[PDB]
Amino acid sequence: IGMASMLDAMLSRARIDARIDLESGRISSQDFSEITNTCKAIEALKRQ
Amino acid sequence: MENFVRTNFNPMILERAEKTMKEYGENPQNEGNKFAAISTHMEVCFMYSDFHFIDLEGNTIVKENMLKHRFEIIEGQERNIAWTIVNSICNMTENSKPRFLPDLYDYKTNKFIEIGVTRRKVEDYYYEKASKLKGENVYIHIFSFDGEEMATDDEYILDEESRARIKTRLFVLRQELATAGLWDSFRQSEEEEFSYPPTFQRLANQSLPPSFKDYHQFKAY
Amino acid sequence: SGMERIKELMEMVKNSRMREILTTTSVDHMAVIKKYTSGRQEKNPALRMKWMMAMKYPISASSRIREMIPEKDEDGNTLWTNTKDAGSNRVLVSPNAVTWWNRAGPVSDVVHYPRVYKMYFDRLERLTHGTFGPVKFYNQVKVRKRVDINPGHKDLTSREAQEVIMEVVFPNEVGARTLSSDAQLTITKEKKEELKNCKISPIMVAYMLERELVRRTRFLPIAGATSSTYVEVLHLTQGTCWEQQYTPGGEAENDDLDQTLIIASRNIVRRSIVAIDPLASLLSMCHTTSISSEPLVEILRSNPTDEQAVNICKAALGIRINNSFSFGGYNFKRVKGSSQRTEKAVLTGNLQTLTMTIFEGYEEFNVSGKRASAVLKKGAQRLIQAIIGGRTLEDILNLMITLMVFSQEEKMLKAVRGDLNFVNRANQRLNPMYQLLRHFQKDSSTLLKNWGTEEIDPIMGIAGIMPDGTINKTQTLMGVRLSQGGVDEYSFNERIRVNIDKYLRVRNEKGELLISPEEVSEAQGQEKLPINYNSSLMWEVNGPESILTNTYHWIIKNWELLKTQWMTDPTVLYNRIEFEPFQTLIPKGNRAIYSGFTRTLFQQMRDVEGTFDSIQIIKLLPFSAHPPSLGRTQFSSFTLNIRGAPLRLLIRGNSQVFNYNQMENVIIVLGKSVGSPERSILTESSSIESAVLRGFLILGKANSKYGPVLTIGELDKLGRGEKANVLIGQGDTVLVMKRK
Amino acid sequence: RGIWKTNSETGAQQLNPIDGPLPEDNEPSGYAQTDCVLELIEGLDRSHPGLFETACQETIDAIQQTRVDKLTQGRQTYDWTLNRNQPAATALANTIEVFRKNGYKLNESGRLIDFLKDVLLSFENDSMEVTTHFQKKKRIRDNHSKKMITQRTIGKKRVKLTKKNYLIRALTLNTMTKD
Amino acid sequence: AKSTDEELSYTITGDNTKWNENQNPRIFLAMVLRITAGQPEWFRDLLAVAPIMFSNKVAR
RNA sequence: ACGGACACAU
RNA sequence: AGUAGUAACAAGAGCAAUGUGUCCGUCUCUGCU
Ligand SMILES: O=C(O)c1cn(CC2(n3ccc4cccnc43)CCCC2)cc(O)c1=O
Ligand SMILES: [Mg+2]
Ligand SMILES: [Mg+2]
Ligand SMILES: [Mg+2]
Repeated sequence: IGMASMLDAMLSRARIDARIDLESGRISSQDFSEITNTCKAIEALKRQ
Repeated sequence: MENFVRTNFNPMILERAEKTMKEYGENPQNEGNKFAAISTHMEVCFMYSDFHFIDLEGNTIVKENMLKHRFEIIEGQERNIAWTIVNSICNMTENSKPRFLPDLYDYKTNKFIEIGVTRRKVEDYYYEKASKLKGENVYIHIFSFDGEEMATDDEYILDEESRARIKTRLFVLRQELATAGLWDSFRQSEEEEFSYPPTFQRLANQSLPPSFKDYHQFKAY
Repeated sequence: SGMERIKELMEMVKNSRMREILTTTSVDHMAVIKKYTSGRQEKNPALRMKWMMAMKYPISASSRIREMIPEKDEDGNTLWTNTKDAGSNRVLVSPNAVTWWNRAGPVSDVVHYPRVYKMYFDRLERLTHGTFGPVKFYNQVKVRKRVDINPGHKDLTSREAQEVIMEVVFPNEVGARTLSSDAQLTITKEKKEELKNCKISPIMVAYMLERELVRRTRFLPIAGATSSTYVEVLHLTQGTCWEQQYTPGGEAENDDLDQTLIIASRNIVRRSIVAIDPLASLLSMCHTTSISSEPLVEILRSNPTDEQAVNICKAALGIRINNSFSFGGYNFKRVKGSSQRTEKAVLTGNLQTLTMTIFEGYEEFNVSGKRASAVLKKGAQRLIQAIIGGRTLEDILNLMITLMVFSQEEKMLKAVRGDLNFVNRANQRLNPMYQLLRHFQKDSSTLLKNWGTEEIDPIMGIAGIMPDGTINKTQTLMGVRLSQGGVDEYSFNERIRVNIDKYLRVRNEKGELLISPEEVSEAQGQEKLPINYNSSLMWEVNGPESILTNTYHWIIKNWELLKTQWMTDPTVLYNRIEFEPFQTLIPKGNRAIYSGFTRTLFQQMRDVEGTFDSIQIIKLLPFSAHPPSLGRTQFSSFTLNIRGAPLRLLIRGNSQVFNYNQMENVIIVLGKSVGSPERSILTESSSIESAVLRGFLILGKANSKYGPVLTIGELDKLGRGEKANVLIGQGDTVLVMKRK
Repeated sequence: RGIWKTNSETGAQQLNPIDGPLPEDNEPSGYAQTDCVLELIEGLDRSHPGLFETACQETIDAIQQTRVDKLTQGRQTYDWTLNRNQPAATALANTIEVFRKNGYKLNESGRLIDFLKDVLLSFENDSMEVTTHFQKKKRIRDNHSKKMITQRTIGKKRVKLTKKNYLIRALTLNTMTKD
Repeated sequence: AKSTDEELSYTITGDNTKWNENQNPRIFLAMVLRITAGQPEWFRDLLAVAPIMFSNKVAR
């Protein structure tokens, strides 16, 4: 279910998944930063 | 009002406010003071979290611009998105799951935060909010336009500068509601419909037993 | 780590059409665009598979087969071919590739099939270690009813099990809802610990858990046992004319055995009272009866079942009685008083006509089990006084709903709001007393303000409960108080000693009449396990539909023997023990009035020659299995209790119960052919009749040379030499003379 | 023997047999009497008290929680944007696409009743703009039978429906023979 | 069961001639409005749309 | 939940 | 011609509803003892 778009749902899920993985020690800080910057690049495209 | 809110708040705050009003099924021009109150709640929820980081050593810092945020912002997102966030957090930190959707989550103190913004007294709305939220280990924080804020159990996890900046912004917004006159309607404002458009109304009028000229006359009969 | 999917999403967002779709389609609209199909629809897969298997390559598989399966068989078959495109991730595959993999592919040490499909291996273990008895041939009376094809978990319903499955398999996707049971929580923690480090796909895990936890039902025609392990072999165990005796492999279920012990107890109790020694027959039947191929008296020495008819079977043998009955699962133990049951036609709260069964008579109660206690003073439709106890404050509030359903006054029967159908979707009669129970559990505001208040005196040791949830010390509801310590244990949970007599009334060493046979609930449930009353006092399978057919089936084949007993010394014929289980279908006050009518009909067939109807002697004969009365009243039909519904049986002509068929030359009972009586139609089909009316002779069809018409009840003031026209029943009139 | 009228919106000839002359033989008739229908429904309500209210409450609870994708449960649906049958999910996706291209964005909430509000609001649109499947024919030679055949190539094309044409398509039931 | 013994009982095995062609959407409109009597008027207007649309239908 | 097959009525 | 049957195929675009129930599943060849 949902009213947000598929892309917003995917980016929100990717951000919270990377944050929970960084809290649980299952990824590194560089991987967390690279996932968050990939999400910011996708949002830079999605703005246009 | 309408143009007051669109001249006073940031475009992202108004964007999330418009998306929130649309998700709850109401245009911003039909409810203008509710749009202003929603933009107020969103702006306080964003000033609670902006430039507030946790470093690699677990110590909260305040910046201007290799850091991770201290707060996860749950107010503003869609409802199932926010429940995905809340469920993932409750499954990592194995706590109880809140019954209502909160507004923030603090990773440092590991606590869900609820933010209220009032025009009335702080303590009455605070006790009604603590009665509505009775049964959960949330942290309530009520801010007012008057310049007072109430915490939960007189404990503070935010510092002095950020809370003073929130109260400064709320005092400036309250005085801005006075000079354009729209504080009388603001401070004193706290079902399904299905109509027929005119072409379908004429189609309805032509769909009856032959002794009826109106669909509503037949519905009354 | 999650970097690949965000890189792939970046790659897809860089395409313009994909970005427009991902930014304009919501999650709700993705359910619509997921099923978008623009080609022509493929129809007829049976015909298509018939001709596609003549081709070389009917199978489409992924391109990884090019690395796993060679292009050439040892026999020289081509196993796969590349498609007409260039960069397709899909190859066309011959079924010889499937045979090559099954004979020469990589052997795996890890197979997942016995864990995912553990339900079917449970089924095969039940069949392989099962035992077959003989096959008996008789008319199977199946009844269509809702049974379980998957038993599910006992602690869960279907929706609770689906929410447990979502919490176990996909815990971060459950949304707003939580798990609202402690049983859900324990099953969820158990399944989460069981399914750690599983390399199975999560959807297959979810379907495996649905095979384990979700209860499925279907409407099926069942003749025997209805537990879920006897329903899976329903194709093997029953047919239209035969029954295969089968015991499944393994240990039986406890709640299934607890139910079918009660049903087998009530049959043996109800059969026994229409014997000449109701104790010696009950002991003869209890020692031979078996449940799921296990003897009854070995079950009656280890079962904690507290029921009224079970207690007669134990007090006859010598097992000690834990005297209580169960509503809602609580021990409803009586103290003092005595009642008797007789149903009536009362009205309910949703304006529906209901046939309730209300216990008329004073009964003192000590109702207590596992959470609280209650001492209910109660008579006829009157909750007088209930000093109810508890352990926690909230568990008294739910048991307050429990007692006020059992009260059944003229207040709770008319304080029902909502929709409470006492029938189901197949017009099947649900029992009423459990339907008010499951309804008032969450709708309780109509049972707290219609009940009112009653004034009380300030005595210590007593608390109160208001309508609005207030504990009080000045006023409270009618007949309900609140205590603190209550009544202690080891007096309800002691199995006391008793003694039985010749007529099964169970009294203790003091002389409290604790069980009488008149207090046995005369309901016919369907059992979860089969019951073999291997006795000469019963029939093969019990049931009110089976007692009707088997009795008439026995008179028809023994008709050459029974007609001679009917002709001379007829009272030896009426006293047959084959005729005795038929009397459990007749109501109690109707038995002596029916035999007195029937034997009076049978005597007029003898004193008037030529009026011998062998088809009507057969029909009336198992209604004479009782000492008669001298009540000269007229009957047009005899009622018969089958599943609560009183079926009528007409003295003259066919019915839905006893239908003679001239075309087949047969008697049809309840839709089951029970055999040709004697085939003596030419000696039969007379004119004068004598076994329809009491003291009257039907003389042919209707004729108005004698005056007006009468009815069956209005023939009391007649005389000698006087004929008349009477509506005989079923839309016709006959000339009728009251004889000398 | 009923009344004939011309529809003001579609322009069609409509026959009204309701409350018509009572039949005088045993032929099939369509002259149903509205008062007798209302009397029978009133008797059904009288013999079943609380039936209509319970059923209406269940329908009210189900209206508010029904999504648009429930309409994808169907089989072959008449697609008014193509004047042809399509599968139900395809037909719904084409309808939602044409609606949101024309400014009917209530169905973006995902509830079925907002889609129904958009369906009723689209009849006021004076000019619908839909996407149609056209074809481009070309005479080629078949390579395995040496016979000149016609190559059909389907593309998309945007047309403008009128108000009456859209209203006729929105009330159109496509027909076929039951096999 | 709901019969006395002085009663004939006959069963019709019945079909109806041209069932769908002799039904009427205006009668369905009256049925829907009487079933939903005393209900919210948005609900009565929503449930009336399908008989109104079937009263004005065309057949391709 | 979704899909397929079959039956029946329209 | 033939299949067929209220209209078609005999090559040159293959037109599958609604409601209910039951059952199953989860992406260059032709050989039935
Ligand atoms: O949405 C929440 O979680 C939330 C909502 N408010 C109420 C307001 N509000 C915002 C969106 C919304 C939707 C429906 C009803 N009230 C809504 C915010 C200001 C004006 C009303 C207050 C809190 O403190 C919350 O935490
Ligand atoms: Mg909020
Ligand atoms: Mg808030
Ligand atoms: Mg018909």
